[PDB]
Amino acid sequence: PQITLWKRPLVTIRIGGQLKEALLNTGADDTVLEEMNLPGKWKPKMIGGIGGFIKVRQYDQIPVEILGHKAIGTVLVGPTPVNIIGRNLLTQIGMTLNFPQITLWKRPLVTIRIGGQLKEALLNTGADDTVLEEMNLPGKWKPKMIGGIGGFIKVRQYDQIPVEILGHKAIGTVLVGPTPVNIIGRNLLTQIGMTLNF
Amino acid sequence: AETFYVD
Repeated sequence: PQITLWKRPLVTIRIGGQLKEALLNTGADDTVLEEMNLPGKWKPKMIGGIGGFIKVRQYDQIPVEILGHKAIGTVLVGPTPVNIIGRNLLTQIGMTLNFPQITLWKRPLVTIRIGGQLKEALLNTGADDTVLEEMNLPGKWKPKMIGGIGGFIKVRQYDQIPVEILGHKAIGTVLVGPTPVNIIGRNLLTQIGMTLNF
Repeated sequence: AETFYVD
């Protein structure tokens, strides 16, 4: 099947007798769930994103069911604002990004062109918006706040900015601020005709 | 307005 990116790519996942809505997240290395008391050994781990780090528990070898597919791997548990299916499990169920085909064993980093500049950015189905590391862009910007795994940040919102992504042209909203990596979000992914497929 | 991505 093919999942478009017009809205958040949410799917039901099953873990034991517990069913959860979770975000299919190409911008996450790891799979991170809210509230649950899985059996067995775990270790503490710190995971980071847009507004800092959170502490989680790492459970290994946990079988999940995603979209009728059987997966088994590491599941992190902690105070994530949304449940997140990461690349560790996305690869096992055969999920790719497609327009050419990008598999998810590595971070889906591509080269983008913005204002004559070449930068590396992450194709992120788990991002509503496109957020770039601090840079100068032209035009009147609007102050804005956004959130991620570790909380909220101030960003600057530029509208109708041209961005060439893997040679595909988009023109849309680009937020600039203290993101850990450049992030191409769904607003631009839809513009270049990207989908999740499995 | 939410941007997950976990390191």
